[PDB]
Amino acid sequence: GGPYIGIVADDLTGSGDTAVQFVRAGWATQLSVGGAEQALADPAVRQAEVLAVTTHSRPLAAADAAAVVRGEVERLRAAGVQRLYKKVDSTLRGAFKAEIDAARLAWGEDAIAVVCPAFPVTGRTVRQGVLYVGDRPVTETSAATDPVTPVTESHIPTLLGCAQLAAQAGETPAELARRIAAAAPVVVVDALDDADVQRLARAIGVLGQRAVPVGSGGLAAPLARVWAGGQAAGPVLVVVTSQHSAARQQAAALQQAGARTWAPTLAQLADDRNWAAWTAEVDALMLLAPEGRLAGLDADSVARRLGELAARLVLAHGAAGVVATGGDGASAVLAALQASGIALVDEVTGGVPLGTLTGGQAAGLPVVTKAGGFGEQDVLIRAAQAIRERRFT
Ligand SMILES: [Cl-]
Repeated sequence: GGPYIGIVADDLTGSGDTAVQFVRAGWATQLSVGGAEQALADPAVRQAEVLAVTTHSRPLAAADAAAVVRGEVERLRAAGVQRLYKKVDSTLRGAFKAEIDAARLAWGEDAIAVVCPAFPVTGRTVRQGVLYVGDRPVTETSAATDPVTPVTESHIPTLLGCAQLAAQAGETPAELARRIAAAAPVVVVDALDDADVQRLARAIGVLGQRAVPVGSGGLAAPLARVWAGGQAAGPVLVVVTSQHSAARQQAAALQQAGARTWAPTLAQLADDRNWAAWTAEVDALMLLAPEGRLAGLDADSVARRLGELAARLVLAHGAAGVVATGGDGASAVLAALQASGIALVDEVTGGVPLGTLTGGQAAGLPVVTKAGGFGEQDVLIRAAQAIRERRFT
């Protein structure tokens, strides 16, 4: 409750663009067309999870720019904000170093400014610490002669007087996080693509409150998602009843990715002792249907049964959400939880909707449903991640 994330942007366009990315990840987000004071006095900030402000400081001189930035960062911290994102130009225009030092110092003594202004979908990347626009350093482009605030140094570590890192080939977020901490208090991190940006955002998540990302629009949605994921509780439960090959391939992929999987035979599925032993034994869990029907029962007995067990697990142990494919499975899971329907929120991808259960014993639980034959191989992985990386209120 109350403001959790503060976004400080140096111009109006950037503030609005970054803020909508948080809205799109489920965060209740408030935007000031000026500074934060106005916003924080209002009792409507009790409501808001994310507060975005503009310092209108991009064309200002260093000491004036620094001044406005330190004052807003103080107000946000005073107000209970626990994550800070500083939104800058992808192409470095502004009192870049001045604002970064002022922000980091105001945030905390142990604060780390993690600087990566990449925005890959618009062609900005960070390469051995250099801000590239397409295939050239930014100082070889029009911005070296921006009428208002030219750019005169492309190598961000030189600009800031700091260290520089790049994720290694197969590096994990946790491994990357260790190296950023070692490079405190200010470090530039490379990124060529969204995958690189997401890895960095995850590392930043691992580092928690002390980690102050400094980025452009490229870092916005990844941070919205990672910080939302930190609020997910319990495993995502995935129930796969389809015998469509697409679903079996999708299940195989989710298992490959580390989901703990119950894959019983027809005989085991009808044996409550087998269920009991698996549940005792056990960020995703998967129940995988065998082909056919349970001995002595219904043509729909396998899905009905998986639905009932999934519901038992959600109520007894808890879950961050449920993903069900295909339609047979989704119907069985909702029926077992006595859900009337799904209040829609958004989607994983078109045809794979995300909502919350309405009615019944698990009202509010995030749910994703999908037809058995639908989607690419990674779609259940993506579905589970979608649940985790959305803020629900
Ligand atoms: Cl199905």
